[PDB]
Amino acid sequence: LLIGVATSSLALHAPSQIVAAIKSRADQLGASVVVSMVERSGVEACKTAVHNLLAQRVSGLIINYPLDDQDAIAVEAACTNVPALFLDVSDQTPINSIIFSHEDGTRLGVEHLVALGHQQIALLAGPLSSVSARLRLAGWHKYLTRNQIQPIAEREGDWSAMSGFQQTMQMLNEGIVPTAMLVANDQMALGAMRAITESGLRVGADISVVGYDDTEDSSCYIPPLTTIKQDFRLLGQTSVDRLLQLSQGQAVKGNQLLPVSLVKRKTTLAPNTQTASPRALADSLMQLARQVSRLE
Amino acid sequence: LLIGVATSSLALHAPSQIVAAIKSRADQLGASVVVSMVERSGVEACKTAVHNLLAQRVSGLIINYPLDDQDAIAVEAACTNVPALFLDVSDQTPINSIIFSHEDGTRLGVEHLVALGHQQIALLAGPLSSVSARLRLAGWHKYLTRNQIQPIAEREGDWSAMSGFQQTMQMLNEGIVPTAMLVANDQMALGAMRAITESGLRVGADISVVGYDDTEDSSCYIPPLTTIKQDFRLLGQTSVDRLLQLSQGQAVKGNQLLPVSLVKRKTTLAPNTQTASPRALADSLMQLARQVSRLE
Amino acid sequence: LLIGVATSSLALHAPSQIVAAIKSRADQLGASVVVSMVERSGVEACKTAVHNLLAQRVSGLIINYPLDDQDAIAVEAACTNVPALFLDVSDQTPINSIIFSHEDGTRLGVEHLVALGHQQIALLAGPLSSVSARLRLAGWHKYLTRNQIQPIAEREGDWSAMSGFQQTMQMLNEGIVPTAMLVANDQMALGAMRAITESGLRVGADISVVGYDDTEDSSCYIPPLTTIKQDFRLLGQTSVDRLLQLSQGQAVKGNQLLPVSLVKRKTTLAPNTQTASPRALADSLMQLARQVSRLE
Amino acid sequence: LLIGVATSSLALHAPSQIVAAIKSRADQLGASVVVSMVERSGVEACKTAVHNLLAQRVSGLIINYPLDDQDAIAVEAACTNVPALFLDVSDQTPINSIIFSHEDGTRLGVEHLVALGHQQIALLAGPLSSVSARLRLAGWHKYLTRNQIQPIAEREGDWSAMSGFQQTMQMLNEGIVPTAMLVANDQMALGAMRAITESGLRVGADISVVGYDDTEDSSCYIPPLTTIKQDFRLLGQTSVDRLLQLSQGQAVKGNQLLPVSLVKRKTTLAPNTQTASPRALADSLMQLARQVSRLE
Repeated sequence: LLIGVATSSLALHAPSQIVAAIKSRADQLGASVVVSMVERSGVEACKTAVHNLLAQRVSGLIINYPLDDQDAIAVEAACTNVPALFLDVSDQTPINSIIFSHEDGTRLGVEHLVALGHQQIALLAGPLSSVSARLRLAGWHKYLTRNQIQPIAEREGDWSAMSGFQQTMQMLNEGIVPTAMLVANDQMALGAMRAITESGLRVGADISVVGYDDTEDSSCYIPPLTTIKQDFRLLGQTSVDRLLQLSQGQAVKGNQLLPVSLVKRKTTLAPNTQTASPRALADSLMQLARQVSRLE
Repeated sequence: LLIGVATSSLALHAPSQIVAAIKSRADQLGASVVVSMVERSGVEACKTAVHNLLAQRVSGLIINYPLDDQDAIAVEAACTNVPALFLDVSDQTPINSIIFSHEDGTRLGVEHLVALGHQQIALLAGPLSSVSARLRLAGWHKYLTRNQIQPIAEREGDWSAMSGFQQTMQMLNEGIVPTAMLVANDQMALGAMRAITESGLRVGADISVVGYDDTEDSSCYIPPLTTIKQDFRLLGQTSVDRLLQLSQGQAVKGNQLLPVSLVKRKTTLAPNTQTASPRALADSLMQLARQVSRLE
Repeated sequence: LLIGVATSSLALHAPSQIVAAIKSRADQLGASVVVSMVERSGVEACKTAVHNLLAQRVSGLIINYPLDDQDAIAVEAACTNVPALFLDVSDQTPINSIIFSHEDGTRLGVEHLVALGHQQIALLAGPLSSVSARLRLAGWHKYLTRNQIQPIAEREGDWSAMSGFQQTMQMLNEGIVPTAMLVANDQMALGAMRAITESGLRVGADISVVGYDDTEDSSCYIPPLTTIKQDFRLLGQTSVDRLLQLSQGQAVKGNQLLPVSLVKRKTTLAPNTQTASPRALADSLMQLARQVSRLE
Repeated sequence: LLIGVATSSLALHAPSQIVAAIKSRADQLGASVVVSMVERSGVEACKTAVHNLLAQRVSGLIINYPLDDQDAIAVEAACTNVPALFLDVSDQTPINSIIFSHEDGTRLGVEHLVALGHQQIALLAGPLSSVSARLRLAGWHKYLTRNQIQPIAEREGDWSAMSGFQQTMQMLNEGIVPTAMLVANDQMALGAMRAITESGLRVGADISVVGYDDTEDSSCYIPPLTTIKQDFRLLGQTSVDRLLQLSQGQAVKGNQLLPVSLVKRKTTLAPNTQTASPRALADSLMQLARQVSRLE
């Protein structure tokens, strides 16, 4: 029948790619997706959509929206019969979740830099208002502090490439210069790198970066991103499918975790490979001088 | 009070930003929004999404998906009375379509590079199976031949960054070196930029790149992107606004054309052949100075 | 005797200085001041401060707190029975208040920049949750639109020096380089100045700045800041006296505007930036180049 | 419940930041703060302030004011039945005190100037009526003389910037030119910086300056200041936290010494030409760049 989705209200790549995916599995099964957008931020925001969908004679809610444990439980209580699958909650909460692995995404990342030798790492998290955002953060710690490393810089962006740009800009001007950054999403990485680059730094060779999501543009960032990929095509499938087993089968309740993996691209290198430029920056000042004279 | 939206399934940036704008205005004017995603298969798929929208008892429709005139005429028909505003057809198409000036954006893109002094212009458009991606291509022509120049090479991506990277690497790896490329959208320009930088070509100073759209991430594209900005918020207000009025008859029929703008950033410079410029030489220095800060 | 003061518990200097002057004038009169502090919320945070206060059996109340018109009416009523004088509200309110003229402050700042020939002016607003900041920006405008000028920058800070830095820096990175900025307080002005300076620009010559408070430090900011002086001492004496007479039966009640002025210092100059930049730029780059390499 | 505070009615940066950090913690605990202000006077103004807080019927007392020998002891004596916790006396004080390490603070500052290679050190001490001002100067000396160094000159300011400025201008027009100055507070270090800059000297490269406190603004002073950070956020919490213990019943007595650090920023460097300075040079290339930029 009709599967309803509650999602962003902001055009973020990860939430969009998962919708595109849900809508994609629905086709191969002859099912109809009817999407509802959740008013910017909140609890009573998801509720209105869950009312809106249950209303549109749907048969299964895929809550593609961030809710802290109490809220999630407070929203599945709203979807009455219409079974629900929470795609963004904690894998500890009492609903039918289907979360991506944060113990591993964080471990795989925290682990890559370290084996490369990095000990001066910085953390760039998404709004801590977001559960997944938070969990991603706790993981960062758990593992850095379990590999004997306490982060030199810990910031909070809002998923945007520009808050990723801004945040690294401010961090490097506060004086903190990590050899590696652990970023909570792929767009703040576009930004952290625009930040890193326009400082004289070389992403990888000077300041490394590992994103999270491996969203579509990522392979094409102008130093392609080493990321923690979260297969949204597989997520969309796995979910449409478990959703149907809630109503049209036996709700084998609990939470399922999808795997995650490190996509080694071109933004991570061992620290202090170092080129800082001695008579070299002089060399350059000198080359622009003659151009500067050629000017006037 | 229920805008029904037929939107693409493709997870491209521009259309999701438009959806966020249409829904923001939903929230503001008291109305509701229900989305039905069109798989990329013409009106056949579009009109079915129209049926499902029309089945949830939507007040009116916003069909935001590329309809080929004659397809547009048909999607419309299947919106049985219910008012339909078209966000992606031809202004030259006899239906109710609000459309960004395909004539302005292509003039500004061309006019920008001619004034900088480029004569060797390469064109990279989206999939010719799109009126916007045909109306854009025709547009680069009117003004290239007008300002007396024919495109040295022209390719076709699919709106994604990978297609930009590849087409440009092909043109580039085929012997063709343009000084400025006029790219259809912003995601694809992300990739032009990468094919440019991986061939030892500095985007901007060697091969300038002009995008189109100005999708939220564009300003953090490392060399921030110069682009034809198309305001998607304005689409969110004019469409929702007009949809509600439309829905209540009021003879404001046919196409309405919207403003465009050149958001100039760091990807367009005077060609490989000038000097550098007081503009390009000031930037060169400040990154050198910034390195001199850390240097010693 | 006892005059209870309800104040901002965030340590911004301007309000510290008013509480200080109330302590100063209550001392002259043989009176005691008791400061209750307000959490960062709205009216219920100021209201409870009134109850914390009222309870101490105070005879008058001075609300040194940004109330949003209607909320001033609410606190005015919570702390009734006892005479209440509001110091950070709008002159439009049906309460006893003592505000500093915003029309002047905003004109004086907008006019000194104009007589000097500034055309590209930027605006640094305080958090618009503040009725004061909210009012400073309106005039920046009223006098700028009445002088043929439109701001080419409109940013908001939270009053700290660091938010002043981030916003001036963000704007210069966005590409906007105004000849003068009209800042809303001296702290953001310090940061704006620290921003302009680390960009290679000159406070005064390349970018003038006009703060707004004439806080104690302003005299010693690197380029001694030219500000709109708000005399918190005259404010502390008049507010105390007016409360002690309201304490009695002496009305003369409603809204009362204290004057304000423009303290010329060093940050203001004309945009007569000597455009000289002779072929001397090259030779001078040259020396800096040798200079750079000498220590490496 | 209620904690009364006897603070300085002079509006200084740090004392205002503690009173805030006291409010913050008092908040988290369900404690209600009432502030009384102390006009500078011996044990006198403080005894009457104590009385006002006793009249207000408070649970405990936090005395945040510069109390001398038997001043602290008399003010304690008048604090009948309410426990008094002092924030500004000495160690060698038989009262419940809690202040930052002056042995550590002055040691780190000094030995930071001695590791960079200076020997010509200046002192801009605070007003000698403050116990900590005189403790801070004791420490400048103790460690100055243990590193075989002896200050070339020393000054007394009154904690404001205008005084640092004058005390610093005075010594500079007296022939005494130090390679570094150790200053009692950042507000005082601000004017010393104005003083140095105006005498044609480059703060940091000519006269390194080390403040003490790290009040909010410092991170944004022109050359951002190197300071002995004193965390008022902990003084505020430990004070309120301990204050209630002493009256809860867990009699936790005597003085407690909170740790301190040095925040290295941009006002300290080594003194020299075979230094030629990296930030000095860098500030110059961006000034040059911002001069080439306007070459059109």
